[PDB]
Amino acid sequence: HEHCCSEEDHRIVQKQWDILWRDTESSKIKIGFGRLLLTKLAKDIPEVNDLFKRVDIEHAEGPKFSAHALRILNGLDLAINLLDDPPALDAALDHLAHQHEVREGVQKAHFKKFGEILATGLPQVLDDYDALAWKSCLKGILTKISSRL
Amino acid sequence: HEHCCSEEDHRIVQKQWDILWRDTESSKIKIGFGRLLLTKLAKDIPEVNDLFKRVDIEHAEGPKFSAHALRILNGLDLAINLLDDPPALDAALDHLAHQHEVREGVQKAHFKKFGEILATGLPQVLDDYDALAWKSCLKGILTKISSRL
Amino acid sequence: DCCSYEDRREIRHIWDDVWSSSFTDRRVAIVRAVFDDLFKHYPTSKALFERVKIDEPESGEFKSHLVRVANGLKLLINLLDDTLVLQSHLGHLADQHIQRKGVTKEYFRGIGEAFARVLPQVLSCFNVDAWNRCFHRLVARIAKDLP
Amino acid sequence: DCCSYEDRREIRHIWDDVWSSSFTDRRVAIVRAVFDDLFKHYPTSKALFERVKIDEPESGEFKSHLVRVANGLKLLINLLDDTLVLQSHLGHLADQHIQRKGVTKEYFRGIGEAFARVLPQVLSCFNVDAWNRCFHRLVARIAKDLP
Amino acid sequence: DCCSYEDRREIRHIWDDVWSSSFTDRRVAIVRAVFDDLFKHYPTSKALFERVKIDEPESGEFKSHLVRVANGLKLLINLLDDTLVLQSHLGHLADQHIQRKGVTKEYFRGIGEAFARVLPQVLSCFNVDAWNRCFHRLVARIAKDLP
Amino acid sequence: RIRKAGSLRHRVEELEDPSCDEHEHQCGGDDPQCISKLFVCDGHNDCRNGEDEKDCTLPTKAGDKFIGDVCFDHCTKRRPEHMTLAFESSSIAAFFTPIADLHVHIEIESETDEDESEVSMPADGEYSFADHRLTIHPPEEDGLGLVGEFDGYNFDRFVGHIVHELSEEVCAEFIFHRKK
Amino acid sequence: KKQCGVLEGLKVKSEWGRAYGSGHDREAFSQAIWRATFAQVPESRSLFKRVHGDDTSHPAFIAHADRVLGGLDIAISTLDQPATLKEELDHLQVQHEGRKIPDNYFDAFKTAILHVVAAQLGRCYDREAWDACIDHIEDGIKGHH
Amino acid sequence: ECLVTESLKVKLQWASAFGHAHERVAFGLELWRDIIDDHPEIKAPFSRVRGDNIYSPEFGAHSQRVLSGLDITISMLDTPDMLAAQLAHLKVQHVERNLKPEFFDIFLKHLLHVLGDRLGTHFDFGAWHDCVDQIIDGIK
Amino acid sequence: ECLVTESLKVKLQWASAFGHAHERVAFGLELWRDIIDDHPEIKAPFSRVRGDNIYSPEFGAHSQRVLSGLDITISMLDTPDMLAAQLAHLKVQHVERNLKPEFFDIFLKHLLHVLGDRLGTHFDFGAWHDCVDQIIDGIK
Amino acid sequence: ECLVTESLKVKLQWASAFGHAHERVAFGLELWRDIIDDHPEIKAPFSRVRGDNIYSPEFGAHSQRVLSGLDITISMLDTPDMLAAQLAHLKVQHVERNLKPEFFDIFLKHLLHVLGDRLGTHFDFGAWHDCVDQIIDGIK
Amino acid sequence: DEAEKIDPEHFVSEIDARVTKIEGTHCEKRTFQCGGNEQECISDLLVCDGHKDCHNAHDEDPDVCDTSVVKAGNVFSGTSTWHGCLAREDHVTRITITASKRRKFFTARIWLRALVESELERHGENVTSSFNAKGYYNFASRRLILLPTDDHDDHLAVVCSFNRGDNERAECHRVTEATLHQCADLFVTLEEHD
Amino acid sequence: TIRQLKARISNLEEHHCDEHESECRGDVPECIHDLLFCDGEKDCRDGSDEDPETCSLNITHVGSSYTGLATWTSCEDLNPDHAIVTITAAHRKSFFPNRVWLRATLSYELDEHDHTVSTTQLRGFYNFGKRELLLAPLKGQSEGYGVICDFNLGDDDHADCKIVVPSSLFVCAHFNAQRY
Repeated sequence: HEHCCSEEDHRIVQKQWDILWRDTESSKIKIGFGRLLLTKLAKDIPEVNDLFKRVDIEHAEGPKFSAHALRILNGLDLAINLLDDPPALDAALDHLAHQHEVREGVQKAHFKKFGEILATGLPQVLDDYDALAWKSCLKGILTKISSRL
Repeated sequence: HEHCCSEEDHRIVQKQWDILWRDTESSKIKIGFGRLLLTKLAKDIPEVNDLFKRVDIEHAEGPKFSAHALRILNGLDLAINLLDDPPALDAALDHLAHQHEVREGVQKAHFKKFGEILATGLPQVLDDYDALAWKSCLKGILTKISSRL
Repeated sequence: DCCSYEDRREIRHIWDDVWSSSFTDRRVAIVRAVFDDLFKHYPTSKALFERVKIDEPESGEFKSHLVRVANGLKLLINLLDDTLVLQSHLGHLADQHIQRKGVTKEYFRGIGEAFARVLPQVLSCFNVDAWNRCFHRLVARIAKDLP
Repeated sequence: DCCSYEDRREIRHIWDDVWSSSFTDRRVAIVRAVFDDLFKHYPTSKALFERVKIDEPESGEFKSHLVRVANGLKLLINLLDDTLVLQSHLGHLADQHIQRKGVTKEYFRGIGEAFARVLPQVLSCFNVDAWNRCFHRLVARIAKDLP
Repeated sequence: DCCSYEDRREIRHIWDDVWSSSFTDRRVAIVRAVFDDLFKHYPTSKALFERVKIDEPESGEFKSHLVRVANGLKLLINLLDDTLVLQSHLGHLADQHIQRKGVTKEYFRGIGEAFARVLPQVLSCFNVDAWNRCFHRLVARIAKDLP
Repeated sequence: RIRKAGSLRHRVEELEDPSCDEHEHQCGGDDPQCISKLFVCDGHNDCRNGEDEKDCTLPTKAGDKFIGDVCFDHCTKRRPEHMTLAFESSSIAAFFTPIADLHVHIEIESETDEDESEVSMPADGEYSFADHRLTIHPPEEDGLGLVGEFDGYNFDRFVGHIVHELSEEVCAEFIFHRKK
Repeated sequence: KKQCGVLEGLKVKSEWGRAYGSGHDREAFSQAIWRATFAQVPESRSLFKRVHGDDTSHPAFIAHADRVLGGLDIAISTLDQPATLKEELDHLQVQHEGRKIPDNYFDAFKTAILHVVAAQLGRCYDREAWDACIDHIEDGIKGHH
Repeated sequence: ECLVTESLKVKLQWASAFGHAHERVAFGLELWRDIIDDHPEIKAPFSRVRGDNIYSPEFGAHSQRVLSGLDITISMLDTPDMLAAQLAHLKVQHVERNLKPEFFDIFLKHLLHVLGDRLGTHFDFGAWHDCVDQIIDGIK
Repeated sequence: ECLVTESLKVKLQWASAFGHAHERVAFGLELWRDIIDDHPEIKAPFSRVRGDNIYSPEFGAHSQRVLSGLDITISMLDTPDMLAAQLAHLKVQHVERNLKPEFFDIFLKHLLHVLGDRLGTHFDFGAWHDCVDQIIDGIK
Repeated sequence: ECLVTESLKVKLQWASAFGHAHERVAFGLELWRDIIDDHPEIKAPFSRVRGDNIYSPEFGAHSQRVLSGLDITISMLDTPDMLAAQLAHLKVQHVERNLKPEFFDIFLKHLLHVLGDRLGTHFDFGAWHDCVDQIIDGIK
Repeated sequence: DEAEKIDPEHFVSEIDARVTKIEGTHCEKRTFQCGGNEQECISDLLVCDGHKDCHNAHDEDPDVCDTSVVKAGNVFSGTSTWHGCLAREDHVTRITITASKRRKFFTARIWLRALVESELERHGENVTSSFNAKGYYNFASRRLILLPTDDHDDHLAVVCSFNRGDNERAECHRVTEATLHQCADLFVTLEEHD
Repeated sequence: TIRQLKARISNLEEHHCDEHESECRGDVPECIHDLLFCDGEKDCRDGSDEDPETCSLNITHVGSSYTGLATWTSCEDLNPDHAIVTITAAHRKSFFPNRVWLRATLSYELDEHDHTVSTTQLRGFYNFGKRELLLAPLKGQSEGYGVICDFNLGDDDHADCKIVVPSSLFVCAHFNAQRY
């Protein structure tokens, strides 16, 4: 209810997250942004580089990774776009939990960090950003995704 | 006759006189303003000081007078607020005439002066002032109040 | 006397019908026609304008004058919504006539009659009374100073 | 936890009822009434304000203080819509209290209780909870710096 | 003859679909695809752009060129509502091509055909005729000095 | 009496910022509910009410001829007095109620300066269920198309706007009457 | 009940500002109040026989009404600051002393005011507060301390 | 002198720009403010008409009187016989007093700047410069 | 000092002009921008609050803090005991640091320029100049 | 250099600010006016394109041509291979001819001032300064 | 039997009201518009004296004053679509008037208590959230305001307006007191008593 | 009853025409200039005119009276009083589909008290296109007052009258009227 992620709250997030996909070259953006986001993660926590090894994170611009950049960044999209349908969003995220559960090496502390990074990044590409609303929602998402251990 | 003192005329006065009571501390204003108005009267015509002696005009800030400051200033309010109901306003003013008739010492020349003072004062507190409209109305009021003397 | 805001509005419109032409031709003929009525009634005043060459009607030295008079009136009317300023320029307009030796309080009451006889002929729907009322208030203050 | 946008709106209004008038008078009496409740409960803190002369309630050297406190709070609330700036000034507000030797993390939790007891008396329709929530978020960040 | 206003509006819109985002990527591929059709038909012209290194398609020295061309067209279209200015820059645009030794009146009629074959493929709802009409008026004047 | 009253209801349904969307369809009625125009007539029921399935009759028949009287033609050079609209064929997909596809011949009797010209341009088009709005995709390369929105039964009379299909700019209005 | 003192005053003083209003709202506000008063104690109409109390809509009375609220204004507006209030109350005290004025009517008139004010302010209005202050003001006029 | 069209153009644009009633005082004010901020040396001769406080009624009056005269000259322009006369008349009211000639060059600079805002891109700078100039020199 | 009316007038106009919430930040920003463009020498002491980038939150915060104090002073002024105290309090926060005296004369120039835009022709320049001035001197 | 974000930010804001059709001419005009009033020395080289009357079509055309190029550079900007090329191309169109160095520093000053108005407080001064600067030097 | 179901005289009335609903106020708010004869504005409280506000009087005529239609004790149901201040999915609300005091007469104002229920799903089966409310009905306002009593839930206040143009039907919104925002839209209809 | 609804409703949306053009009554929208009525003959193609709703008796009919409560911006110190503009005579001939050119009287109470009442005679016409009744003082009064009443609810009965000053046509007072 109050605790979790308000209608207005996400209605906001959703609106602000859309400022991004106004131009058809979403790929170039999603990639570049997701690329940077993951990079800046491996920067602060290297034990990550080995996890993303499978997707050739070594080559940031390498298609292998660029594709990945999308998948993840695009997953975040899914999460955000289902914010207005808790049961669905729930299911959608639970599924993401399982996709991370079987990937050993990935620990909670990783998400906590990725969250802080994401929160410092968004406001750099979006002129209109409501830190409070976002933090509220991103938390709920990141948590439910890593919930499965 | 009619045309002088018009619906539009007073509709204006009324509107402009309201710019004053926007904030709840009307007392502080009405007092200060009325205080000044009466003071500046005694300044130009001293035989007045003796009339307002009864209300301790000697102590401008003295409650005795401050109260008075209100009563008068507040009476002017009544006058203005009844401008849109001639019969009522009439009665309301006639009554004021009698309240001044039994106060010997008060002569017409006093009002004429008070009028000039009031006309020079209002425009100092009201950014939007229509001298023509006001003079027209203030005249009708001041006159009817002193006519009986 | 006082006048009424509605009346001002009435005039602020009535004028827009006489003024209205952009430039000089019209306003000239009207202001002229006004004076011609002033002179036909108070011939004396005529002499007062030798400075502008009234003996040469089409002079231009005089036409320009007529315009200045017209425009001076225009300026007044177009000030009726800004009271305080009107009240000042109205004074300034007096002083400009007090220093003009030979200008009586009468000549003014005379030019007032003038308009009241001319205007009703140059345009229809002229509220002679409304005009008269506000014109008097204007004249009184102009004239009054001189005495 | 966090602050909802609705709650912010609630406060952005609740405040407009305490602040409202241009006058010091009101805000003063309120902020004062708040401190009087802080001192009646955590009397130790009283001493901290000898610099502003609390021993002279009507001093003016002190009244002005009260106002600064009030206004400092006002500034906070009136920043709730600009997060990023609030987050910074909120820090700056901490530093101004960390360098004030003698200010405990407790005294803050104490002034918080103060408002929650005062405000509900100076105005009706006070969402004590909503206030409490966002006030804590504000205090937490202020205080924390100190220890 | 002069171009119909409706048609201009048609184009002022049709263009907004090809120009599109502020991105180079898109506009590039289109303007390129346009030239490739000019060269496949009037191969002679190819040589004219050695200055910008057409031998290096992905050069960038060339890509930038393509863009300038694109933008130059954009500037034209986005001027169709300010006639007088268009008429001037349209001239200036001619002079920039007259001093370019080797540019025929033909090559232009050729690039005109180019768009009319490309555009209808990059976007739907293309009023080929309307485009053709106003594009010719633009080209004619650009040549126009030159020959 | 029914239609006459229902007709009145419509006039009202038109007033106001509308319950449903332009796109969306208002089920009714006692309790509102908004569903997509695409959305009815799925064959699943949207409506408690059951609107998506009770409106027994398809507005769109077949074979009908409609005569349009011009009244505002920026659009053509000749401006014609009239404009006949003959419906050749009409078929609904077995799965889709919502949209019925049409094939129409737009006939025209103009007088040219020189001679007299006659025309019978053929064009495809559909009729949407809820909208009662038939869109006749432009016969022409030019992409002048017709868009008539019904009252529907009442009246088979429909205002026909000629527009630039892409723009949806209106530039010609004709009142079309069903020829019996 | 609520204590009287500073705050409850500020509240009433403020709310009164909104309820009183001006122009016609006023000419009515008063109208409504008196109608409510007389409806409660028709007996009291006899006191305002001098100012056409028989017809609440007669200019004479309209004036009277608008004139009465006037004082009430001064009262409330001054009221919370003691210095001034003191004066207004004292002033009233005089206009009343010499007469005896039974507490039954004042009661009704208060009720009237309260009901109308409540009708005028809609939602933001503290009853106890007004009751307390209108009382303090009335006491100052009956001067049965 | 100026071209018969180059005048009508100004006579016309002046209309839209200047305006009526209050719209004018606003114009006058905006004008003089920009002028005085650029060259505070002017607050000097405007001492009689409270030039220190341009928002004052005293100055406001003045402001208007000025623009009015400008109106005359402009509507004067169109017909040469009246303009030539009017201009000559203005020159006299000035020559006597001493002024600095450059002040007018300043006044003009702004009058154009302002009309620029009011009229937009349609503003026929050429016409005005050529035309209002002819009114300034005459006075000076 | 002020007059009693000359204050209320400012106290009142300040209300409309300054505004509430965001409307303020906008004001502050507009103000400081005009100030810094006129005298870039100021970007110096504002080094602590990123004065190079006035759009930054760091400076934005500052901007607000400033205006707020100005609000206080303006509110203060009517009641003398509080003003005299408040002013004295401000003098201290300034005396210690070295500053340019003329900076304030600048600040004032713009604060009026801005309020001028916000308030329009109603803006009582007189009242403000006479009144805000008194606030600057005490500080300085 | 610049940052990839610091570009996208400008690329984006340029969009809203510049605008489309007439909205642009208005921008260009407003820009050049402010520039020429500040440094009339520029009316010199703009002699070919009637720089005396910026409202003229001749100049108007120019104005646009300019902004357009600025659009290109900005649009080039993000992707290095195109920018490096575009910039080099601009350098040539300039080197040949005399221009002052400082003129561009001026142009930039205003371009930012104007975008400031258009975009408001959101205007990312930092991003622009860092980014448009790079465009000026190269051509320069 | 079929004939009793379609009253024409009823249907026509639906259209009248339906249309009258389309046909703003000239008057100022919380003012009362008189009848055909003149055209005047009257302040609300004053106009519903309970005694005739005006000469004519608009009020006095029996058609408006008529208690019965107005009278509470009705149950109103309908769907409450949320902006989602509340966590929970859309659903139905059921406002039912518990009690209603006035004077004996007493037209203007009707004080009343009522029961507000919703039928929403928790984890597990269908539940029903009921809270008790107190409030009033404003004859003139054509408004029914229901605030929560002292409940720990303190579920937010409902507000309904008349002019549907049916009497039966009303347009409601859930709102907070303090905020006095609109959290949700709710269109109710009186359920048949039988 | 239904008839009265369709009416009340119909009287109240725009019409295409810019001023002093009116549409032909019938099926076609088409707009013709107000003036051309009458040829005597059908100006219109449609001949919508010839239809009774245009040539009607009642419409033209003289001695229709409209009243409402006049609330004077200007004059009336007192409490807004009853205004009554009633038609005293209006020219027909025989054929004449069209608008009368007419004479009426404007009466408004001095007071309730006084029990007196001003009655000025007027002259003027009725604009078909405008739906507007325009009357002015007949003469010779030199101050007489006049009145403008707009039809266009679409209704008959109801009009938006405003007492003006026959000079400038400036609104002295306004009163929403009904018939009687």
